[PDB]
Order: sequence, then structure tokens, then C-alpha cells
Amino acid sequence: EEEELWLLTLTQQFKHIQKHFGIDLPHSVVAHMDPLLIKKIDWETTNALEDFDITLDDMGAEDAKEQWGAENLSHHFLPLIRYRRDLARKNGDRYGPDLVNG
Amino acid sequence: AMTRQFSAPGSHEHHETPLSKVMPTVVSIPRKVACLALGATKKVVCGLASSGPSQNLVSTFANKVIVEENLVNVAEIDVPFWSYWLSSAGFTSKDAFVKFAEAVKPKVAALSTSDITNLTVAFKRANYYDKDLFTGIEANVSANFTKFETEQLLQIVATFDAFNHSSVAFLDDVADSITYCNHYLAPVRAGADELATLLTYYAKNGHERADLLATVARGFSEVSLGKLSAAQRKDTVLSALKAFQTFGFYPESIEAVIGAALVSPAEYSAEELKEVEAVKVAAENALGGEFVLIQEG
Amino acid sequence: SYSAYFAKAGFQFPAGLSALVAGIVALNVCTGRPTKGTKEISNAEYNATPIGYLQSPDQHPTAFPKVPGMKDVHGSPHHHH
Amino acid sequence: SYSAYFAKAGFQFPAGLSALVAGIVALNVCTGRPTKGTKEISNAEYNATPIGYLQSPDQHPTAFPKVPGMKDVHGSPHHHH
Amino acid sequence: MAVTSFLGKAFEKYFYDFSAYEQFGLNRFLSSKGQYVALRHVGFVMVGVNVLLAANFPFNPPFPTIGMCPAGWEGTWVCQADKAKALEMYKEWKKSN
Amino acid sequence: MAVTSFLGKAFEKYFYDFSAYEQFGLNRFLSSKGQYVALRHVGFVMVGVNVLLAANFPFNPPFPTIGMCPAGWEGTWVCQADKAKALEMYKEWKKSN
Amino acid sequence: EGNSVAGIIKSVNETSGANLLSSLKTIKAQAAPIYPAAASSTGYSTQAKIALFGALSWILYRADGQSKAHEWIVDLNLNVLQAAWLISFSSLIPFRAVYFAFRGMAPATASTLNGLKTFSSISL
Amino acid sequence: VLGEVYLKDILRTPPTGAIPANVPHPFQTSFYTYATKKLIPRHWYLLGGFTFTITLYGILDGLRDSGKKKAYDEAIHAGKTPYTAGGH
Amino acid sequence: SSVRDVKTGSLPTNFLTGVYRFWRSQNPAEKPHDPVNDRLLPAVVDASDKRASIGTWATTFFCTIISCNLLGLMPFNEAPTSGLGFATGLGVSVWATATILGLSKTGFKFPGHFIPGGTPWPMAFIFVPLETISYTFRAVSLGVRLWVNMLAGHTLLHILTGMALALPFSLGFFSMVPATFGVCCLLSALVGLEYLVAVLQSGVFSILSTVYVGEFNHDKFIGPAAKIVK
Amino acid sequence: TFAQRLNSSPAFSSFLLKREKAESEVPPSELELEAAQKAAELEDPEVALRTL
Amino acid sequence: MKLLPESLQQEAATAAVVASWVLWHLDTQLLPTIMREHKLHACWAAAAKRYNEKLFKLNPSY
Repeated sequence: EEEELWLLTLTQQFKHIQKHFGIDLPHSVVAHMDPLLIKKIDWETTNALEDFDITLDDMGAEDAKEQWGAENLSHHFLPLIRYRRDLARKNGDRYGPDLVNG
Repeated sequence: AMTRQFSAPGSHEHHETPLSKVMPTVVSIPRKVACLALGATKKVVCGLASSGPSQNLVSTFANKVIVEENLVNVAEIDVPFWSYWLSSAGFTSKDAFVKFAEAVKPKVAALSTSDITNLTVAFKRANYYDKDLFTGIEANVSANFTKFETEQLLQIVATFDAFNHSSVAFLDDVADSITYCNHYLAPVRAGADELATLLTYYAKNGHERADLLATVARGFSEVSLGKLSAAQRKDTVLSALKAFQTFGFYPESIEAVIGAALVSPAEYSAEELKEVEAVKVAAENALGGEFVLIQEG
Repeated sequence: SYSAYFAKAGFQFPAGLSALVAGIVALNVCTGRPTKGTKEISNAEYNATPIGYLQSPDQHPTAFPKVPGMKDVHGSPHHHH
Repeated sequence: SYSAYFAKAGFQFPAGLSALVAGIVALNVCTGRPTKGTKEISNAEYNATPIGYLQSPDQHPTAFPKVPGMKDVHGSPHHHH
Repeated sequence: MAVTSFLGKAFEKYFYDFSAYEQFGLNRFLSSKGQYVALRHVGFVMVGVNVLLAANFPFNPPFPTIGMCPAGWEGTWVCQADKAKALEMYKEWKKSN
Repeated sequence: MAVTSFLGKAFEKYFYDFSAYEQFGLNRFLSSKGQYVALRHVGFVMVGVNVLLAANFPFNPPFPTIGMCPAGWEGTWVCQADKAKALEMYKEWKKSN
Repeated sequence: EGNSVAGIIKSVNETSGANLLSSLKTIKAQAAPIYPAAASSTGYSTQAKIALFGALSWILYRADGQSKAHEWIVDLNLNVLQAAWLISFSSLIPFRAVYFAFRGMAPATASTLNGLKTFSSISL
Repeated sequence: VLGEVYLKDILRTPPTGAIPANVPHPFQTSFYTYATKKLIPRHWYLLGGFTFTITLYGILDGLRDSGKKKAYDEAIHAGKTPYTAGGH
Repeated sequence: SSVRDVKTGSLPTNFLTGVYRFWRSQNPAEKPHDPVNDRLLPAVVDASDKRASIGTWATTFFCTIISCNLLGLMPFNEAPTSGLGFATGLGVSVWATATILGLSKTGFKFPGHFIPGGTPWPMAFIFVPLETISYTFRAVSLGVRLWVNMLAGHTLLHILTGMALALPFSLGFFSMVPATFGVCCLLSALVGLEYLVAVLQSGVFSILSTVYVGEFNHDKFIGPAAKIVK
Repeated sequence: TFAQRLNSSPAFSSFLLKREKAESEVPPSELELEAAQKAAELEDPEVALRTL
Repeated sequence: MKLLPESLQQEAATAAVVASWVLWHLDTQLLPTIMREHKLHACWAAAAKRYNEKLFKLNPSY
């Protein structure tokens, strides 16, 4: 029960999207559910990088393409690391993934 | 007739310019093109007139507009709005900024991210510190760090670096916002001068965040560093390298920072180059390779 | 599922269609010259002139002419030769 | 008490103001006769005529004339006498 | 109002349910249904041509006829080549009739 | 934007709080405040008249002057009675200056 | 509006074990996403009525000019020839096949959304 | 335990009360932002191409008008009608 | 201030999406020598900034021209591209746009690209002047090709319709049908060709824009000035 | 089923798709049909608990 | 036939206005919507391999 809330939220959100995306899902709901993802996609459009993914496909940069998509969804893990960092901090411990050699 | 007879050989010589010296002899020693580039540069150098005496005239306008509270109640409207443009014109008076901090303090909790950013930038130009105002500001940012943008946070952090003020909660909230709540390519549009300021701020605080460092390192490149002034570039490099050596983090993009110094070492002193090469070997051991300079051709 | 929500909002024009039509109209009304088949005349010459003489047959073609070239008005029978 | 509710709805035009303006415009554009200072001419006469000759000085008064009667255009110097 | 909603339902049944190709059983004579609609269009064109011409048959043609006449006229104002003269001849005929 | 909301607050204070009659203490000289505003308006009229005339003083008046001249001109195109002749005289003066 | 997952957790933790099984259907409905019901039927939108009036006015303005134009009969017959092709396209085009063709142009709709898997998000 | 406060404005479940309003894109909020950030920085070439064409066509219209003026004045001095005839 | 909501998977959106991807594919990005990674990412972004927005421009011209062409095929309507100034103005704007783009980054070297590659250096002189005229001729030929198609097709239909109408007018409306039937089929097929021409011309114009502007859409990659090998 | 969800979408409510069916273009596989049938059974959370 | 219009500048300004409006509408209305829908699917498809693996390392549920 320690971190069940975060795991259940991702499942619920992704399932609802897949059930309606490309069919009848409204754009307003998408930004409400995942505002940070929209904030990333619209930034690329504002910074003249709307075709960045297409550019990577032209050069076949598979590693960059995978990193690009992963970074666009990396905020999904932010709540878990913030909670785990706070747990370590109240106990005075340092969080592993935060360290250079961790 | 004669016009065409002259036009043909005139164009003939112009056609030699787009060649890697294919003809027997084309490239010339005088290099007249240098004069043309320098001529244009001289004009912009004059354009950069500071007009320092006019700053007093601007002060007069400011005093005869918002400062006389008899005309308008300063605390009633929008301190972030007027203060942003007034400081942009060079009006930096500590006495007026004191009135501004007291007028805005009850409203900081309701300001937008754009307003908070502009207000913070204004206080940087004024170099005025109010501990109570910055406390409310950092509380707003920590409460809404997801809404802020890297371009905004970089300017805000620069103010937190001008005067040594930091909070452990603020440091993590800012790092998380840039690392995860913003686009991972945003540093490329940021400019290396702002990135080095952020690096120094975290280095002096000893706050180790390898995820943040890996993100900020992406902004450093020959393109971004080449856009800065030679003096500003030197100071930027010397400060950035110290932060990397402090945390012991050596990303691959650090070679662009070092290359900017080794391509023009005449600007640097022997003691500066000594610590530069000290970081170079440290990074070479960390990355497991050897540094080599690349030449165009 | 959301089909009934999209049925609430009816037809809506493009976000900036009004500005496009506005520019098109301005290009057709503010030509800065006489309007397609007319000539500017002095204010004196306009006040006393009968409207039947102030018109020209070519500007009043028949909607369904039985003979090509039929005009709805005769204009002024007086010329300037 | 309800002051904040009435502050939500902004300024609103009369329920049928659009129809009133529409009738006013129609009365000024569909006059069925030449438009205030112009005369209809044949399509042939319109195509070849230079626009400077197709204009009249009276229709182009100066916005701030230094002398009463100043005109912005000279029109055609050729008359029909 | 209801009158408009009713026409929508009616036109739907006409577009999908009501097919004259099936009600008349033209499959006995025509090869493919895709070809039947082609003939229906050419018929529509010929119908529209005759209808527009019948809307006002007594008129001088603007197009140049290649030495042919409509009916037992051949010399009426309808058959005059130059339209400037034809207008005068038609005015005389029209005031009489 | 804020700039417009600021002007609203400023104009309110000017309309109600800022009174020149009180700041200058004109009650010492004027009988009633209701009469002071009357003089302020006539002054505004005279000011506007001179300002509009000063916007472009070198011009022929459209109104009929009763045998009077503006300045030491009296015979310039500015002083010509008939405007048809005045236009010719002004054009000559304007091309020179 | 709080998240539905937090509402479920609180409701399930506060409910009794005896009425747990019976109340699950209610909690499931309480967390169901909102689906707006059909509003009152409206014949035409205000903007839609303006569009019809504008299209009619443009057609009439063009038709009036064409009728007053030279070779006016030719213009009216050209409209018939063009209108016939509009009927042909509505009869010949397999709109269902075309719909899938356009749906297959965009990668987001040419294939299903392949993303988060179940085993990776199991919360045990 | 992990409390919703860690994901307050990060992850949200689908709405159950009412559909919220759509978040406006920065260019949709104000024309000034789009002009200064994308239109001029990236597409200013198009504006120049349009302006050059419009100005060129204005010169061509002036040249066409000058040709009409020359022919018109020549007919006037020839004492002839500058117009052939109307269709009426 | 309040923007409307959009349904995902909307047919107009999907069509416009594929159109953009198609035109964007016409000018593919050049694959760098080095492996694309965090070190190379800033240089790739710089290359994208040096690249022109041809994909956005080409789809803009495609949609605006095809809309004008389709209007010429609607009853009671005329194509805007049938006007000489309207159609030619687009071609000149394209040619001027590419010219301004090339002169901006490369400047004085822009007349340089006009040189044909692999040409013998002594011979080259007589070649570039003719190619210069050909380049300037694109401004005219691009816009005229579009205009002529919209004008000649409408004019051809006008003349042929007048000749076709003479048959039922002379030989009676319902007296004889076989002569008018055959001409109705030919006219119907011509209108069908006009529909194809509208799609062809809008595509050809956009293709030519991608070809011409792509000629100057090339810059040297600002690769890494220093590298740690091994 | 995916095809059933499309048939309920507003696009199929349009005039030109009022009589169209998504299955007529691409029929669903047996795996999809059996999975949709199983999902309908597990819509009741009490039944799912007794099964698990 | 009609060869030259009444004004060439008027026709050119009309075309430029239309093209400029389409360009603005595309960047301001069409592309943001298209990218919101397109990039959502593309990011999931491209990250699914690394995303699921990273998640599989984080949850102690197994």
C-alpha cells in the first residue's frame, strides 16, 4: 500500500486513453490528464522543432529516437522519485539515482 | 554594344569566387573582404551608445508618473508590470523598489508564472535584495514548479546567484522542473551563459543532482558558445569547468567546452590553462579516452 | 461514449476567418480608383444630372437577353461628338 | 449580493441591432443609381481610360486645404466643349 | 423546425434505401451497376440541356451556328448573324406580338 | 492588459480626488464653485480656438473677414478675397518656399 | 476535482468488509468518467445559419452576374456539366474504403496505440 | 505512504464532474507571441517574397498605365476619338 | 480567448497530417557522419535552424492552390487562379522567396551555386549566363503554367459548349438524340480531366517549389570541433 | 471491440457513414472477439474477486 | 477574351493575403492540434521498450 496510488494512477490514465484515443477522446481531457506532456509537445512546435522526430527518422538515429520518446514521458516517474527522495531525506539518507556514482 | 563588351569581363572575374582555387591563381593576400566586414562592425559599435546622461531624464519621468502616490496608489494595480519596463529603461532606484516590494507582497501568492519571472528579473537589474519578498516568491515557485518554464527559471536562478540565497526544497523543486517538467532540449535554446550561472549556483550549494547535470550539459556546444563575447566566453568556460570538477561529473559534451579554450588559448593565462588541462585529464580518465582536436578540412 | 458531448457544440467558423474576409473586402472596396464601370465627375455635374442620363446601357445588361447585347437602360441620347 | 454575478456578463448589443444596421447599409449601397459623385459609363469606355483621367478634382478635396477649393487631383485636362 | 428534420430523414432513405436500379431490376439488361450510373449522368446532362433551352426557345443564339436553323424560320431575327441588326428586327417583332 | 486597468484607476482619482480649485485655493477669489467651472470652460474654448488656428496659421480663411488682416501681410494670397485667384498666387509662393 | 483513484482508496478503506462486495458496483460507478448526455435538440446553430445565408448570397451574386454576362446561356450550361460530376463522385467513391485510406495515412491512426503494458504496471 | 500531493499537477485521472476547458496554445493566446517567436524568426522570407511581388506588380501597373496614357494623349492630339465604339 | 475543443482522430486532421508528412519527406535531412547522441544533438538542432521551413511552405501553397482550383470546378463559381495577376503572383513570390533565402546565408556565394558541377573550369564561362536566364525564367514559367491551365481549360469548355449547343438548337430538342449524346460524353470526359488537372497542377507547383528551394537548403554541418576518441 | 467502438463514433453518425460498418472493411480476429467477450464478464467486480 | 485584369496589384495582394492567412492558420491552429495527436502516439511507440523496462526495474511488486 506504500506506493499503490502512483502505480494505479498510471494504469487508469493510460487505459482510458487507449480506450478512446483516435476515436472520440477530446483534446481538452488530454491536457487535463497529462499537462506536462502537452507542455513538451507544444514547446517543440513553438521552437520550430515540430518535425524533430521526422528528422531523426531520416537519419535513422534509433538511439536518439528512443531517448526522445523516453524523455517526453520521463515526468511519469517524477512522483515516485520525489516520494522516495523524501523518504530518504527524513531518514537522512541520500537517494541513489540522484548521485553521480549512484 | 560597348556596355555588353564591358559587362562580360566584369562578370568573368566574379565567377572565380565559388572555387577551392581551381584556377592557377585566384585567392589573394590583401583579402579586401575583411575591410567590408570590419566596416559594418564599426557602425554597430557606435550604435551601442549607452546614453548614460539620459538615464537621469528617465528617472524624472518615473518620479513624475508612479512615484508620486498622489496621482495613483502604487499598491493598487500591478507592480510586476510597471517595474519590468521601468528597470528595462535603466531606472534602478532602491528607494522606489522598497515601495514596490511592500506593494506586491500581499499579491505574490496570486501572480502568474510570467509575472513572477518578469518581477524577479526586474529586481536583478536593480540588485536589490528583500528577504521577505524572496521568501514568498520561492514559496510560489515551489508550489507550482510544474507550471514554470526553463527559460523563466534560468533568469530567476540568476537572481538567486547574484545574492547568495538558497533553500534545499527550492533547489530540488527547480532541478526536478528542469529535468522532468520541461523539454530535455530546452538548454540548447537557453545559451551557455545562463547555463554556467545555474551550474555555479548548484556547485556553491553542494547540491549533487546527476540528472540535472546531464540535462544542462546538452546545452553546451560550439554553436552556443560561439555566440558569446570573447570575454564572456572565457568567464563562462572557467566557471563551468569548476562546477563539473566540484561534482566530479564529466559528460561527453564537456569536450566542446574545453575545445573552445584550446582553439583560442591566447585569451587564457598559464594558471587558467593549467586547471583546464587538469579537468581534461580527469575527464579523459572518467570517459576512458584521449582528447584530440578536430580540424576543418 | 463522448458522441453526445460533441453533438452539443454546433458548427463553428475558423478561429480567424473574420480577418480573412475583412482583408478580401478591403481589397475590393478601397481600390483608390473608380469602381468597375464608373467615372468620377464634379459635384456640380452630379447634382443636376438626371439619373437616366447618369447611367450607361452596358452597365445594365439584361438578366436573360433574347438577343445578345440587349440593355435594360437607354442612357442619355446626347453624346459629346 | 448578486453584484458579482452581473459582473460576469459583459457588454451586450441589443437583441436585434444587427438587423437595424443591415437595413441602414442596404439603403446606402443598393440605391439603384450611381454612387454620390459618379456616372456610369460603357464597359469599353472604362477599360482603356487612364485612372487619372477617370477621376475628377471635386471628388478629391484636400484634407486640410490652405486655400478653399484646393483639389488633390487634376483630372483629365481634356474636356468636351 | 420539424419540417427541416423530416426532409433529412427522407433524403437519407432516398440516398441509401431507394435505388431505381433495383426497383426496376435493370441488372437484367446492364452489365455492371458502376456503368449504369454513368448512363444516368449523361441522361441528366441531355435533360438539363433541353430543359434550359426549352425555358426560353425564342432567342437569338450567342454561339455561332454552323449554317443550321432551328425550325421553319431560317430568316427570322432568331437566325440573323449580326446581333446589332437582329436587335432592331426583334424589337419590331416583339411590339407586334 | 494591465496598462488599461491602470489608466482607469488613475482617471478616477483625477475626476473625484484631484481638484485644481482646492489645490490652488481659488475659493479666496471666486464666489461659488459652480461659477468657477463656467470660466474654466470658456477658457477651454478660447484655448481650443487658438490651438486649432495655430496648427496651421498660413492659410486663406474660408470665412469672410470684415475688412481686417491677420499680420503685416494685407496683400498676400492669405488676404485675397476670391479663392480662385488666391490658389494661383499661393502656388507661386509655395513653389518658391 | 480530486483524482478518482484517491476517492476509490478512501472509499474502500472506509467501507466495511460486510458490505464491501455489494458496494463495489457503486464505487465503480462513482469513479466512472463523465459522459455528457444528449442536450436538447436544436435545429441549427447561429453560426450555421449565417453560413447558409452567406453561401446562398454568394451563389445568387455569382448567378446574377453570369446571367447578365455575355454567352450567358453557356455559363448556365457549364454549371450543369459540373454539377453532374458532383453526383458521380458521391455515387462512385467508396467512402468507407476512403475513410480507412485517410486513417492509414497518419501513423497515430494507421495502427493501435502501443504503449504501457500490464505486467510492468502491476501493483503488488 | 505516497499521497496525492506528490502528483497534484503532474498526473490526473479522467474527469468525472465536467469536461474542463481546452488549454490554449501560446500562439493562440496572442498574435504578438507567434509573430515574435516563429513568424519573423522562421518565415520572414515569405513576407519578403509577397511584398516584393506586390510592389513589383504595382510598378507594372504603373508602367501599363503609362502606356495607356501615351496612346491616349496621341489620339487626343490626332483629333480622333480615343474610343472605337460601344456594343449598344 | 476560449479555444474550441477538437475530437481526436478527426478526418480533416488525419488528411492534413499525411499531407504534411508527404511534403516533408520530399526534402529529407542529410545523415551526418558521426553517430547521433547527446554530443551531436545540439549540432542537429542547429542544422534544423539553418534548414528552411519548406515543408510548412509547400503544404501551404498546396492547400491554398487546390482550394482555388476546386472553386473553378464548382457551379456558379470561377477559379481565382484564372486571373493573370493571381496565379502569376504566387509563382513570382515563390521565386523571390528562394532568392532571398539563398542570398541571406551564403550572400556573395549565391551566384556561385549557379555553377554546374563537374564542368571543365575553362569552359564554364559561357554556361552560367544561360543558366542565369533560365533561373529568372522560372518566376514566369511557374506562374504562367498554372494560369494557362486554369484559363485554357475554361476557354476550351466555353467554345466547345457553344458548338455542342448548336446541335439540339438546330436539330430539335427531342427530335433526334444520337448526335447530341456523343458530344455530351466528350464534354463530360473533359470536365473529368479538368478535375485531375486541378490536382496535378497544385501538386506540380508544390513539387517545383520543393525542388527549387531545396537547391539552397544545404549547409556544411558544424560538427564537433573536439572529440575524445576510444 | 475496436470495430464496435468505431461504429459508435461521431464519424459513423455522419450522412456518408450512416450505413457503413467498420467490420465490413476489416473483420476482427477471433482473439479480439474472445477477449472482448471475456472483458464483459469481468465488468462485475464481485465476479472478478471470486475468480481471482 | 479577357486577358489583362483591371489591376494586377489588386490580384496579387489578394493571393498573398489568402496565402498568409493559411500559413498563420496552419501554424496557429492546425499544426498544434496535429502534433498533439501525432506525437502522443509516436512517443509511446518509440519509448514503450525503454519505458516498460525502466518501470519493471522500479516496482518491487515481483
